Amino acid sequence: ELLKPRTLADLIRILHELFAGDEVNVEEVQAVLEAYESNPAEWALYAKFDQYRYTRNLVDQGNGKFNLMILCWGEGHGSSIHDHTDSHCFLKLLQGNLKETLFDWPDKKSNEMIKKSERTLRENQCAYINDSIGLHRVENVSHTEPAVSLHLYSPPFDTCHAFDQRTGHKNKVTMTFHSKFGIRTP
Ligand SMILES: [Fe+2]
Repeated sequence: ELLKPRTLADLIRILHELFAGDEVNVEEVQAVLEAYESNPAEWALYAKFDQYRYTRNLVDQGNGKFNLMILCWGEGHGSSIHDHTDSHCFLKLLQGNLKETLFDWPDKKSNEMIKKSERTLRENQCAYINDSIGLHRVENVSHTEPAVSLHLYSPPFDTCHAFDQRTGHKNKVTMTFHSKFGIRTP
């Protein structure tokens, strides 16, 4: 029984119930994420920006079944083209807008990675990706508005690949947390 999360804390409680088992019902998780109405006071603690690039701020470690984190995107900040390491990845906008660009897995031949589609993720919308859907890049293309997103990855992963758009070549990146539980972790 999926009820509307009343608050971020309530959402987290619900997520622990939805991830109690071994499998993930993606549509239900996505629906619950979407139904949480972003309330900036509830996540201000986690929304720690860096001037030069987006930051990843751990909110909840789940049952070890998932990482829940908040990403803070300054104007013009964006990600690499990346995969998600055999995990589910949900992305819900808490503030602002992000452009998500989808790419196919490259062939072995060095070739330009051509976008296969793009879309604009708007406040409160929840997107979903996994390796079977493809790779993506996420960008805050705004010149005037920071964006903040809530990401849930299951299982948790701390490495992924970045892909060079000119060639499809990939390199392994270790992801770091800017903060954990509201505490800056330099
Ligand atoms: Fe991603």
